[PDB]
Amino acid sequence: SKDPTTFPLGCSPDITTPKKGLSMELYSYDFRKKGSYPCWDAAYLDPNYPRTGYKSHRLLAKVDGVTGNINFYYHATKGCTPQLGHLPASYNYPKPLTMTNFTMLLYGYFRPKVTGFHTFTISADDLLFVNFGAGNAFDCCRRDSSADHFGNYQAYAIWGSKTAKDELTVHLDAGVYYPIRLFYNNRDNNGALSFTFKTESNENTVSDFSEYFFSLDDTEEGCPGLI
Ligand SMILES: OC[C@H]1O[C@@H](O[C@@H]2[C@@H](O)[C@@H](O)O[C@H](CO)[C@H]2O)[C@H](O)[C@@H](O)[C@H]1O
Ligand SMILES: [Ca+2]
Repeated sequence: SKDPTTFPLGCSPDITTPKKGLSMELYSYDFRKKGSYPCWDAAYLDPNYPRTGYKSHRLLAKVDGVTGNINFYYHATKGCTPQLGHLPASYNYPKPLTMTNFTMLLYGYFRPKVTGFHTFTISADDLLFVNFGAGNAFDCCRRDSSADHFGNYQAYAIWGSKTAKDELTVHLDAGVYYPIRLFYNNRDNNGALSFTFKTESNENTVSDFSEYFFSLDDTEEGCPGLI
C-alpha cells in the first residue's frame, strides 16, 4: 500500500553493496517582487508543491552521499532578503546558496540496527514532510518508476503551527532497508531542520545517520522485502 502505517514495508537488496548516504536535490525558491505583502511566497504550502510544484523551479544541484548529522540551523540577519549560506558538510555540497529561501529533497533508505519501535522526531523552519516505507515513500529498488507516487505523509512539521514539531513511531526490523523521502522548504529568514530518533532498545538519541542512511540502485525486478 501507499498509505502511512505503524508497520511500514521494507526492502531486501541483493549483492550490489548499498552506497552510504541519501541523494539530495536542491531547488530555487524565490521571494515575491519587492513591495509584496508578505515578502515571501506561500506556494510551498500548495498541496501539490512537494509532488509536482517544486519541479517548475530552478534545479541547483543533485548530490549523493548525504549522511552523518543532517540537522542545521541557518540564522539570517533579517527577513525578506535573499542571503547566502552553506549546508553542513554532511550534505556533500560545498557551494553557497540562498539558505533563506530554497527547497530541498532527500531520498534513499533507512536501515535500522534494532528490531522494535522507533520514534523519529522532526522539526523545521519552514517545512519538512516525511514519507517512510515501501509504497509510502517509494517502491523497493523501483524508485524512478514510483518517485512521484508517494502517499500521505507519515510525519510533517510546518513553522507557524502550534508546535512546528512532529513524530513518527514505527516498528522496524533490523538490517531491512526502508524507503524514505524528506521534503524541506525555507520561504524566508531563518532556516532549520531537525531529524533524530530513539528506539525501545535504549535511551540513546541518534542524530548521526552515518550507519543508517543508504542508497540502492534500481533493478529490473526490484528488491522487495523478503523477511
Ligand atoms: O523566526 C523564524 C521565522 O521568521 C519569519 O519571519 C519573521 C516574521 O514572522 C515577522 O514577524 O517579521 C520578521 C522580520 O524580520 C521575521 O523575523 C519567516 O517568515 C519564517 O520562515 C521563519 O523563518
Ligand atoms: Ca524560514
